[PDB]
Amino acid sequence: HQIEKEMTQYFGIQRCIVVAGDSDIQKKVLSDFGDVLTNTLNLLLPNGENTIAVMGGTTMAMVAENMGSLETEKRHNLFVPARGGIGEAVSVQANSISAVMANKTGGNYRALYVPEQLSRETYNSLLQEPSIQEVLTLISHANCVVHSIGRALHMAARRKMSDDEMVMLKQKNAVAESFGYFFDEEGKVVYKIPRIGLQLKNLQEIPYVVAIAGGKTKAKAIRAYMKNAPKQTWLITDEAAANEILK
Repeated sequence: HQIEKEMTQYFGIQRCIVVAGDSDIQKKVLSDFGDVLTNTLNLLLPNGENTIAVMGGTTMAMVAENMGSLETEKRHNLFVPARGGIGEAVSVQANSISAVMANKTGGNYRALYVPEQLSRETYNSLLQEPSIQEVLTLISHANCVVHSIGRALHMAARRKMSDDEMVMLKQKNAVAESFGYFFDEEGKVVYKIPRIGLQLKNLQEIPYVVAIAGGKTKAKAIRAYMKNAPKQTWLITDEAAANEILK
């Protein structure tokens, strides 16, 4: 509680949940993040039709695998990726996280059928597809977003970004990534990839925003991204990250 209070005040956000342990060294912590996200969305998501836009990555893949039921007679949740064209592998791409979350929670998903790596030709063509437009529109009306925060250079390498981009990110001292934006330690956006889906500016208007990121290794990235995160953000993290941030 005390540490959670200190974290919320440090960032000026709504709520921080600090899970026992260190997700760098303890696999159960990521499973615990699943439990916590389930409880958090059960509390936050109203009855009716909700659209939850999600990012991928290793944290989110594990969170998704460890979710519990959210669907009811009166509450129907749809999961969609927050972005296309991110460059992840299938095991951790946002489409995959959406499908798993839908399965584990009793909800539904709609994949955005945009390759994770794609060409200008493919992009223009897909934008004229009513099916693609339909999913982009669903994403634009999301009332919930769930994401992790990446360590910038690690993300750039994993996503097989171009040599020029990697070198550019190093020299602009990129620290954090989120939604395909890269942030330096001052919280400044130093680079962004071409956008397919959510705009950073529009996060501010989404009622339910949940960032999930843990481990001492992520303390710097968490600090850099959270500087300009929407004030309504709930941060799910662990003791290892919190202790490092608050030292």
